[PDB]
Amino acid sequence: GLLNLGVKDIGEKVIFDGKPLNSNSGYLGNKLSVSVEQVSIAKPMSNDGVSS
Amino acid sequence: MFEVPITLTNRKFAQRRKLKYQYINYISRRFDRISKQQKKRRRERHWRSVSFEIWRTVSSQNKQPINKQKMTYHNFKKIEKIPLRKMEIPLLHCTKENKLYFQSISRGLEPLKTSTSEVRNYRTRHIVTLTDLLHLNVSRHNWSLAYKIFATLIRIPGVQIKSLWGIGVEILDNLSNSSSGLDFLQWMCQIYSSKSRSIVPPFQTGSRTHTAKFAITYLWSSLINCQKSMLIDKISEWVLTPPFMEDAEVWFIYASCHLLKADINQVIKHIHYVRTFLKICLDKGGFAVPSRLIENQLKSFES
Repeated sequence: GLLNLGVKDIGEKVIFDGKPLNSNSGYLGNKLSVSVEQVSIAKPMSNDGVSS
Repeated sequence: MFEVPITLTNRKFAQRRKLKYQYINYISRRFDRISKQQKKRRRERHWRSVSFEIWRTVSSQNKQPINKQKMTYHNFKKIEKIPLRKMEIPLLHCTKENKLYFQSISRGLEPLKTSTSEVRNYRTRHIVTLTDLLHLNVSRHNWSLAYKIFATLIRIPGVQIKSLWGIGVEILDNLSNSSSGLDFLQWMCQIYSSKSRSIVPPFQTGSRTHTAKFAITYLWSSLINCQKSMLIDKISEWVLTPPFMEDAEVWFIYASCHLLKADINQVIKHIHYVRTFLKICLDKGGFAVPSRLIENQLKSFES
């Protein structure tokens, strides 16, 4: 499907915490990698209030 | 003499679990010391890991190494002596029976009455006999009586549906008069699959993580209603409304739907199809020893 191909194009979103680790030092901290994987669309469904 | 299928009780048992886990915490606290409330019970019970198709276990190989004596007499009684006293305070507020209960569980004795055994009373002792006669009649293949039992049971305002395999086999050997088997199964599934603590699960449960009973039982048994054939694209369309989609075993149910549809380029796409879900069910789970058997079958198909 297009979406699962579409999302595959977006790829990661990277941000750095910036913790020095205590090795000036070129260490940028932990690397967060944010990317989606696959997308699905549920058919229209009616849950009744809460309680699933 | 069998597990009861109603929510255990109100009574004492809470204050007993109080005493128990409170004292537990005082001893384990002073124990890490020397090694250097519903909520107290909650944190306490909390910080702890909570040729055939075997869900193989996790065996010993990268696990751990050996310990050597921690606990002489004179040194255990060290860790024991203080928390037992702090216990002497709220022990002063619980009841005599539970004073003695805590006393004995703390000496390391073990009770020989059960929570069922001691929860006395006209009504519950009657339910106890009702459910016994249920389990007995079902052992006896006396499906008729059995059924009567089950019906008077669930009629009672106390029983939660923890006795479903009760019907799922009972109504199953009762072709006779009642919508049945799959009726119950997919009913259970449809009702208890959404939002719409103790006293729980493996064979009952709610959403967000998996749900043995109703799910897998209707989810194969309908594929057995297709061994009734020699339906499928229905079972795989509404199987094909995931997600929990980590239900790897249901991935194998899906691949099974495709091997049964496969039994011209249509049949190709069905065998391509099963080839896909078998490995997307290498997700993990762990089935089918050699998939090369499934695949030797798929080559008998490839003919």
